[PDB]
Amino acid sequence: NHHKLIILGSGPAGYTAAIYAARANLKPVIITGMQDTQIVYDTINAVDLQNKPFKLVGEVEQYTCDTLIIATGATAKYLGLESEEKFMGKGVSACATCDGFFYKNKDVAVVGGGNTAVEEALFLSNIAKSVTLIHRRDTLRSEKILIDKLMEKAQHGNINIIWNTTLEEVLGDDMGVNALRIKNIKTNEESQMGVAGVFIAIGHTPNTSIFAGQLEMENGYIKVKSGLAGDATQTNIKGVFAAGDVADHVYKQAVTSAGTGCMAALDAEKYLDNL
Amino acid sequence: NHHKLIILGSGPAGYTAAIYAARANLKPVIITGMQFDTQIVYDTINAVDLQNKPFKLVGEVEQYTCDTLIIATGATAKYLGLESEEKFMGKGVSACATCDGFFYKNKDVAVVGGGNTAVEEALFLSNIAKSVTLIHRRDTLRSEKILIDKLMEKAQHGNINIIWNTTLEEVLGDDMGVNALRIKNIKTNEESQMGVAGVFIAIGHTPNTSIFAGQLEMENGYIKVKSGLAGDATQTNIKGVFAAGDVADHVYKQAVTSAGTGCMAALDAEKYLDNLD
Amino acid sequence: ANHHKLIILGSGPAGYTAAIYAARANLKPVIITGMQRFDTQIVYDTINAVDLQNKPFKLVGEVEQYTCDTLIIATGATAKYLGLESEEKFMGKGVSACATCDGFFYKNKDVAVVGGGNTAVEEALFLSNIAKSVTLIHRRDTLRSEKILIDKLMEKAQHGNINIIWNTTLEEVLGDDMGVNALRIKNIKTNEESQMGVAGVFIAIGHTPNTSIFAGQLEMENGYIKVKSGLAGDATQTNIKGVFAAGDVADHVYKQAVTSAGTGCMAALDAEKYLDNL
Amino acid sequence: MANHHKLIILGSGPAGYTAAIYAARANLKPVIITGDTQIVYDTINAVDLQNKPFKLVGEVEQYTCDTLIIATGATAKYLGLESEEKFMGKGVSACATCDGFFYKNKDVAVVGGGNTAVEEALFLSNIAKSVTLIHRRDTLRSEKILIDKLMEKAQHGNINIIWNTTLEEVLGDDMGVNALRIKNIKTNEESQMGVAGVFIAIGHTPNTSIFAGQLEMENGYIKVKSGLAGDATQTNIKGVFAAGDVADHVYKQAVTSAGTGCMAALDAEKYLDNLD
Ligand SMILES: [Cl-]
Ligand SMILES: [Cl-]
Ligand SMILES: [Cl-]
Ligand SMILES: [Cl-]
Ligand SMILES: [Cl-]
Ligand SMILES: [Cl-]
Repeated sequence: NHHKLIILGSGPAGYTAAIYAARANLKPVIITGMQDTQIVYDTINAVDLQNKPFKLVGEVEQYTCDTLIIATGATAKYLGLESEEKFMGKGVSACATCDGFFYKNKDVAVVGGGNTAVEEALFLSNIAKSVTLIHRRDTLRSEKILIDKLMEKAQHGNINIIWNTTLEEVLGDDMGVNALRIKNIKTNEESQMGVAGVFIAIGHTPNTSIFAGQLEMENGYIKVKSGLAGDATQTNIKGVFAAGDVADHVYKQAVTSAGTGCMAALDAEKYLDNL
Repeated sequence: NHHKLIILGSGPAGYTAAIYAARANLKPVIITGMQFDTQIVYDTINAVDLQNKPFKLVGEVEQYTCDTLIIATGATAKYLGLESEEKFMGKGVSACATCDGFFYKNKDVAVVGGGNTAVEEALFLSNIAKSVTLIHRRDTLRSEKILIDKLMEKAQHGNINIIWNTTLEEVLGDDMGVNALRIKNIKTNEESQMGVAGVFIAIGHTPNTSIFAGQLEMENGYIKVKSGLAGDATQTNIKGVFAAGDVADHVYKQAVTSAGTGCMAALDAEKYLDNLD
Repeated sequence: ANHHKLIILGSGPAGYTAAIYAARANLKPVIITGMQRFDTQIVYDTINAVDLQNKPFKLVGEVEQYTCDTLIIATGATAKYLGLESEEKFMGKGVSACATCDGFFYKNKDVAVVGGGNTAVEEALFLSNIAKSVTLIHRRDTLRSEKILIDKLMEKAQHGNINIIWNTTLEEVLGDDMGVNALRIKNIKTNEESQMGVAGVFIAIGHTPNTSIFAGQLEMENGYIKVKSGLAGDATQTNIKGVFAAGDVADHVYKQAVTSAGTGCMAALDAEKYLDNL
Repeated sequence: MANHHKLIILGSGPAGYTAAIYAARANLKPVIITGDTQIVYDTINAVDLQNKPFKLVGEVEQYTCDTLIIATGATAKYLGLESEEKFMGKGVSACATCDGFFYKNKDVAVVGGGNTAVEEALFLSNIAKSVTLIHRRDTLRSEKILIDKLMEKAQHGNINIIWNTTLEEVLGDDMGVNALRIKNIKTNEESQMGVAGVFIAIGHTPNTSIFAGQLEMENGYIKVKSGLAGDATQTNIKGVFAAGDVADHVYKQAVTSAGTGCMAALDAEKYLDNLD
């Protein structure tokens, strides 16, 4: 179906872009990966931005639009273990805010040491019985205020931190994951702990492979005009805008993504007015 | 007293910059002219010296020093203090068409600007004035399409005239009031003179940045920032001095966009502080 | 000394329009603004205290003191993001006035919004997509916002994560070094107090009137200076004869440049009549 | 069908025009009936506001609406002399900006002492050979800036001011007015001066006779709620609002009328939002 404006993503950028687009009565459509404003649950696997209108190819439906706001965020990197692929959506996940509610009063683990890992551990503490953060280094690379919150819960709450350790194998059966094999990288001593689910939070790349060859990109990030003269979210293709983490490899905060999401909606409004 | 980070302002940008700075345990100080912690100082900075380290800020009686400065003084509509106004106030020069526009019934007036405010004032004055001449420095108008269409309809079939790529150089008049304007085409540099009974300045919210004149690179009162995709997007021409919110944004001007750059400024400042000693 | 027949406080459409009309009546008005024949004088100063109990009225500036026979208050209204109660101790750690600034830090947490205007409703709606639950707290029995937004709010209150507590005010924000964890509220009609658990509170009152210096001397309601209004003249007069108020300081409904200009004009004409009969 | 509208505004002075702007900004597609904005030139001679929708009767067409903004202003007041009615549109007028151009290089008079009289005398000075302002009091009840303009022209221009005097009779013949009989109210001495035309500018009464019996009124002015709680322009009938000089007998400035016109549009918007 055809729409004046389609927004890809539902993080702070996508959501803020929809609010502003809706306030301008553009009747935006948000297409978000399965897991006024109209919300469509679909996953775009291909796009054609060389002609007007722009074409988006979903699982079964095809969409067309006059303007496109890309706010797909980032997607988790995986360790690459066979037991990781093998237990996907069955004890292995890379999105605590997606699947974390299924582990109420259960023991879970988080693998990583950046902001994503710390934020996921903190988010899972309010749901899980216990949260075990596993990281290969001796220190964490996150904001100080979040580290202090984490350490407070590690000393007096339901969080355990295992330093200088890597995930060797995810163990489980037909019903799902039930254990993890870990190894201390400094001592090479292996252990085995019981876990109902593990959350991989080790690194994030922008979700932009489908735009390869059509949009100017650098290290996977969609290039935007930026600047102080307006049209700051516009890509090399007029009418195609990018906001949030897909076009920001420095700040990566919900508030900065919300800001560019707003900008994208206003940029799109101006493009539609002059069509 | 000396501080690692001082934030000037009290809007979404200043507030968001303080939150992030506080989360990084920088103990930020917010100096506002209103009258993991944050300190709030109620004072008005009337002068600054950003040429040496540390930066100096001059308040009403007390002086402050800092290693980094986040300018987020915002923008506010001015109704008083426009050029040539004091001599011609309510007698030819105004910034409020809905205030004294009614005194120009069957008279020729001008409106200076190209945003929503300028277009709306020109449209409002058309129902009163004999003719309305909209004067703008750019080639296009930065307003909603519905308002542009209304304006163009009156320009084609009404009493509205549009002079593009032009700026107001001087307001000419005498004891009884304004009677002419000196204008200049910014592309050709050719100056002209048109007869007008009154002029209406419609630029909207202007940035609060007069104290930084001569030290920070500015354009139309807005503090220039690096912007871009390689970090330090809120940095001014002086390293360690950052600007966020409406003082450095003349396009979007939303609370959420100001909050975004405020956050960016705090993170840019954090990086500058980490690499100092 | 620094005496004037008419002094106007403010720099918005009301103050400006009041000056024009006062000047046209040759009252030689003085506009005192806190920024930085038939004439108007502009003084750049900030009034921090006033004494309106005697004639002439006294205004205290940074260094100069002024006296006047009539006073037109047109100080407007501005959004405050800083200086809310209990904020200084809990800033960016439980107390805020900008949901779009730090709302994202309350994902899957219980939060509250204080207010009943467009700002409060919009912040509650914005926070619903982030927070576990949003509790809107308002002192009145009805909401003073656009109907389309009220319907959105009520839809989420009936089928979503929004709860509404009417006829209630925030008495105290409770918490510790790590942040806010509770709120003390009071029902203004029954005076019964309660205590609810909250991870963060968002104060959403909008543009508030700049009138704290007139507390105790001028009749006010929710910070707005009460004016006589009506159809019999002296519509901008406060409880003190010779003291008038115009613009957003005395209007919590329309808040347009043209409506403020109208009352600013009215204030100048009301002041002119007061001066003629002195 | 097509004769029905969500909002109809009666009048085109500052109140009516400001109400239309705001109504249009709220996408109400307002219609202005004056005697995305639509302008209709018609005169309403009867209204029925007792039922929904409200009915308005024009010269030939009938209109219906969900909300009504009355901003009909005021119309010139006349002394009530027989010779005044008798020379209407033939030497007697109450609108200098209407008929003043027909007295180029002729002697004219203006009767009154308020802003209207002063402004008409000043307007007529640029056209007429001479302008004689006649007023019953010793001083003028107008803005000081306008009085100074008038007095400057009275001392160095073509304006003459006759104080403490009233118009007793308008004298003329088949071709029109040619003289006026005036009397000094303090001395009772009468005089006779030659004039080609006289302009009555003594006051303005509200244009509201068609609303008699349906809307609460006082001395012809439509009563409005006023106040500080909103709906300040609402009459005794919900959905019917009044703005400008029709509901203001004190201030009467273009800017005050513009203000209430804005208020009326916002009040009407709220009434329409809650209709369903
Ligand atoms: Cl000047
Ligand atoms: Cl510009
Ligand atoms: Cl410049
Ligand atoms: Cl002020
Ligand atoms: Cl002083
Ligand atoms: Cl005639």
